[PDB]
Amino acid sequence: LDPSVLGQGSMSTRIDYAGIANSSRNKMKITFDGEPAKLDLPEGQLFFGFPMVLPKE
Amino acid sequence: RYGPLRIKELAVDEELEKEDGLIPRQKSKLCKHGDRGMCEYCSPLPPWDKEYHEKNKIKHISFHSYLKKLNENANKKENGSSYISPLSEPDFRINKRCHNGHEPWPRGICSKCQPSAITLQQQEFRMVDHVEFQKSEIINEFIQAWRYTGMQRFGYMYGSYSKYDNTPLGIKAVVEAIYEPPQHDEQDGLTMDVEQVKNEMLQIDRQAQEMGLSRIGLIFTDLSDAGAGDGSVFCKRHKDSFFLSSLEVIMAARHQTRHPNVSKYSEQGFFSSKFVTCVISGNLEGEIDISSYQVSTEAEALVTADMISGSTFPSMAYINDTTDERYVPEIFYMKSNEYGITVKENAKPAFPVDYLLVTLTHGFPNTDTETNSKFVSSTGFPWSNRQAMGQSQDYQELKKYLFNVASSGDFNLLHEKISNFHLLLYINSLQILSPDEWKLLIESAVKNEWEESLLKLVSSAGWQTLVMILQESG
Amino acid sequence: GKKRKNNLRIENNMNEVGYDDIGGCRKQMAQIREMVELPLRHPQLFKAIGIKPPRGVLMYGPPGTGKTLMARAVANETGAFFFLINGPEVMSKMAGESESNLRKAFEEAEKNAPAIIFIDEIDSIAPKRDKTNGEVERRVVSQLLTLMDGMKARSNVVVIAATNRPNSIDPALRRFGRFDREVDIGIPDATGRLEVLRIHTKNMKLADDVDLEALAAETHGY
Ligand SMILES: Nc1ncnc2c1ncn2[C@@H]1O[C@H](COP(=O)(O)OP(=O)(O)OP(=O)(O)O)[C@@H](O)[C@H]1O
Ligand SMILES: [Zn+2]
Ligand SMILES: [Zn+2]
Repeated sequence: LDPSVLGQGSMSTRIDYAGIANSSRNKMKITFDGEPAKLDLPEGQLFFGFPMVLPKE
Repeated sequence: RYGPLRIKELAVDEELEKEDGLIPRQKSKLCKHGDRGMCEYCSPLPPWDKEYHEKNKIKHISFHSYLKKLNENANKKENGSSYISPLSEPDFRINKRCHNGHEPWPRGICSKCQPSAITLQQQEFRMVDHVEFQKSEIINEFIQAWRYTGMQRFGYMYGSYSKYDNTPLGIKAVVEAIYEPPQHDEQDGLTMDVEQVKNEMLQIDRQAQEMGLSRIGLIFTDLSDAGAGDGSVFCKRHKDSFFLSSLEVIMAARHQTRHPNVSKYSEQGFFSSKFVTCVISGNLEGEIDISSYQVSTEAEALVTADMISGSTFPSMAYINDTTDERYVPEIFYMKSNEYGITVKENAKPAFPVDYLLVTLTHGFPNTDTETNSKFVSSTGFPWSNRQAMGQSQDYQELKKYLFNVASSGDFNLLHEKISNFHLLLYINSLQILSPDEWKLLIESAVKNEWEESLLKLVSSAGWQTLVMILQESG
Repeated sequence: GKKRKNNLRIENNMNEVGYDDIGGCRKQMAQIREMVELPLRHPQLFKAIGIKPPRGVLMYGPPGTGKTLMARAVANETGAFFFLINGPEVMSKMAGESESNLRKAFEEAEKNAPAIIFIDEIDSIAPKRDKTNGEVERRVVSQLLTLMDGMKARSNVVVIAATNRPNSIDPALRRFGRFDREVDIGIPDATGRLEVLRIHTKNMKLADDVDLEALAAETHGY
């Protein structure tokens, strides 16, 4: 029902955000439960592919 | 007695420095004294009074007032010092040349040249207090880019600074036009070659300065329309989640470091660039509201020595290691708990970026027609490098836009067609007009007195050749 | 007319206290007037002779003797700007704000010269070293010392302080360029007590059988 770009779109299949998250886990569902892992992107790139959390409501 | 150094700073800074900013108070009912005199409740309120700000719902103290507070606290007159400079930007890089009896850092180090532990803490002042867009079209076109293409966008905003009376000794950046560099926007993000961007922006800045503008910030869109029938966007950024992700905070810090704010009260001569960053994401109700931010002076001094990187968690920024070049001490971020006690927590793995931000307030000029804008434009001739869409500047577009007015007269109509920022840049790039012709063109298009200059231009040989070739071209 | 003026006196909190509301302290009153009014009212005398008028004027005595009354009367009579500082009031504020109030007092008094800064109950903000417990009392004492020392040479500003005993104040406050001149107030004699009784028992609806002289004679140590 939601657009696929909400977690997996362009620049998420290029930069394996899912891969980074799961490899940090074992150190596919993505959640902010756990710990962060370094995600270093080159100067001049902005990433907006983080999973949406919506307002508290 | 030595004092502030001799260095030229913006007119706004000077005129702010001239003022005192004191807030007078009337006789309180708790005063015990006659008409002449004043005890503690009637004395003028300093411009930096925290109670006044928190009572008026102001979250920061208008940097010039912070400088006033520092000057009042320190630097006694006529004795007690030789004018210790009050402002000094943080610097965390290790002292590569200590030689206190030991070789440089890689193979020896003492307690004197060892960076001390860094304590992050929310900044209490903001350089620029307001950001004002002269017209709605400036951002309407910027968002029309996304509406038509579906990808994100990114562009620098040109303008100038001025006073802001709604806050004690406050500054507002007024933005006149937006320039979009060549960038490859994408569904979830955007990319842009740094070298091309800076090489183009050098000449763009030269031309803008010739026109009187300046580069004062960057703006990007973060929009993802919801599935509802109407035009609405998800509220991705809000209180509990991130406002600015780590990557954009880092980029903003770099931009601020590259645009230093020349100041007369610091040893280096600069302090905390007046560079703002705006983002278009959408408010809690599902609109296209816009928000403006600015990274603190310690984040600005943290990114320079690397020491930070983006993290897979949007709200938290990672920390690098103690390699053989960059030496990172222990970083603590200070917070106050619900019981009104400050608590220091070590954050080596990752810490929230909310301690590296200060929030500004945007707005638009009141509906009252002041017409202090430099351009009646932003709706017409296509903008900068939007070759992805059908917006491709070329001679045909000129022949269709700026030829009927030049073939009839109506000097007012010609003036309102000639006052387009991007049109001026394009005709400059055409290089048909000689430098003096272009100087008189810009002063005809931007100055409130343009009749004589417009007549001289239209009568000029260069303009005549330009219009003749434009007519001949099809 | 009078008091820098029914409207001429021939609300207003603790105001209208003049020289006619003080009785039995004419020697101390003369000393205070000489120390305060002359430097402010007629600065040309000291420039002509070529001296610097005194800045600090300490004043002490037993409680109830009228130190605050005398200071307020002088301030109101001189017709010159003045700035009340109350020791307990300054010391009842969060850390780092007592010094702010002291600095504001001195700077604002300097702005509107001529001025009189009346530091009432100075023994509570600059107490004796042994009882300066903590780093807040020491900090406020140091701030007061800084302001007192660095004031100026040309500014027409006078500082008046009231306390109970000479030994209740930090010794560092009684040096050159500080509270150097000091005045002592003692219990009044019979004539002084008679004058005080006359002052207070004026609005009262006294009966004809009153012997205020007898009360003055009977009240010793009052
Ligand atoms: N000649 C006088 N000497 C003393 N007190 C007088 C005199 N005439 C009137 N009074 C009254 O006596 C009381 C004196 O109290 P006051 O606060 O002046 O004394 P204080 O203990 O020196 O002051 P403070 O504690 O505020 O420094 C007041 O009611 C004042 O009105
Ligand atoms: Zn008052
Ligand atoms: Zn060393």
